[PDB]
Amino acid sequence: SMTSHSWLCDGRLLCLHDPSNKNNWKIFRECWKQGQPVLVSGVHKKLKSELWKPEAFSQEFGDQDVDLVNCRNCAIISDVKVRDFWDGFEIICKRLRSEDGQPMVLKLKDWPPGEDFRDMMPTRFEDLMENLPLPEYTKRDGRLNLASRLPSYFVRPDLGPKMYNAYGLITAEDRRVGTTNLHLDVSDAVNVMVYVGIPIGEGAHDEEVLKTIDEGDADEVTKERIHDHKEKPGALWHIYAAKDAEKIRELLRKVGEEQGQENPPDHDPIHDQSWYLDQTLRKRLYEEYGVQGWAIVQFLGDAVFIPAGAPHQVHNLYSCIKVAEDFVSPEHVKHCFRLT
Ligand SMILES: C[C@H]1CC[C@@H](NCc2ccc3c(c2)OCO3)C1
Ligand SMILES: [Cl-]
Ligand SMILES: [Cl-]
Ligand SMILES: [Cl-]
Ligand SMILES: [Cl-]
Ligand SMILES: [Mn+2]
Repeated sequence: SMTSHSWLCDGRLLCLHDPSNKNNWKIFRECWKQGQPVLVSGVHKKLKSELWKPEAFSQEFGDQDVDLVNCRNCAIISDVKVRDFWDGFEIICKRLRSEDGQPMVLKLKDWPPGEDFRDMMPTRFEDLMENLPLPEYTKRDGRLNLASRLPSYFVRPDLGPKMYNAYGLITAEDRRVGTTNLHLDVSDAVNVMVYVGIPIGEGAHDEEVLKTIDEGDADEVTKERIHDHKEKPGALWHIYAAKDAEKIRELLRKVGEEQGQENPPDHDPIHDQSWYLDQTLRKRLYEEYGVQGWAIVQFLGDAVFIPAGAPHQVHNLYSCIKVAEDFVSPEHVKHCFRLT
């Protein structure tokens, strides 16, 4: 039967089922005030699917100049065409190759650039902004979004949204690499999965994805969404409460020192955006510092709500297109205030 919601992460994560239900705020605001992330499923059913295909981005924008990132080693591929990324999104035989002759796992950096999404793609902008869940929080002028209402004593978010496009990580060695490294944002965010590309050429890549979810600490109900309903899984997230950020900085200062890094005692390993917490580091955070997080598998059409101040990392299972909007809820405005 249709239901309003369910629970993931053994009851620690709210999952809302109807993205446009006018009563969602009643269930949402209790979890949100406690500093929890929230998942909302089904947003893809609200969107115009033809506006979110990799072949359309390549056809319309393919002659623009861009930089890419090699996810395996963080090398920058400078001043190539955006079609060189999009044409290898699902077809592995078309990807740019490293020296070793393997196809690369690539991220498209800062595209559309800065605040230009709305000017470059007005039809995409309308389709996303009219279908975001919890619209009193997430719309530019919603009643519970303080972004446009705050003085300069507060850090305000850039005009959005921002697009996040990257290939899926493939090998057993790739299990320890991030698509986006561990970082935090001083604003709240909603991140929507608008497209998942499961490739062909090295297609049959199914079983390394199951060992990644399992070792990723995903709950038993999340493992049912794969085997039972055959939904498309895009990305594995780990999110930590804002109150645990300093304990995570202490762990990463100790590990950087063990690995022979020579850092001052106050340097900030989260702001540096240089770490991905693999299975070894996640277990050390739990055992040695007492910190538990949320392991979240984002499927096609899932919207992840990330609280201001919460450290988070992202690992693409398959090729993903994500679109995110920043906002300033009243529950978390202390995180962007400039005076301590
Ligand atoms: C705009 C910047 C000025 C200081 C920074 N805010 C630090 C902060 C405040 C409150 C917290 C917290 C961290 O962790 C839990 O509660 C943001
Ligand atoms: Cl908080
Ligand atoms: Cl458009
Ligand atoms: Cl709302
Ligand atoms: Cl990163
Ligand atoms: Mn982020």
